[PDB]
Amino acid sequence: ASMEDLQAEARAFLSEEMIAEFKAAFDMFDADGGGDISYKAVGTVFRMLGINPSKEVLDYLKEKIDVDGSGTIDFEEFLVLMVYIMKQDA
Repeated sequence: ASMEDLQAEARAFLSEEMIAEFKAAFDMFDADGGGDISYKAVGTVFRMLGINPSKEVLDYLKEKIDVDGSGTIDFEEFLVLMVYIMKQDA
C-alpha cells in the first residue's frame, strides 16, 4: 500500500519499543532539528539499524514522501517506511 494507507497503521504494526528504537536514528539525522530529517537520511537509518531495504525503496521513499513533505520527511513518514520494509522483508 501507499503512505496514505500506512501512516496510521505503521505505529500499530510495530511495538512501542520499536518506535522508541527508531527514534534514536531519527534524532541524529534530524536536519531541521525539529521532527524532520532528509529523505535519504531515513533510507540510511535502515542500514545503521540493520535493516536492508530493496533497491527500489530507497528512491521510492524519497519521491513518495516528497509529495506530502516540505523538503524534509516527518517522523511519521520515517516510521511508516520501516513498516513498509518489515512487510516486504521476510
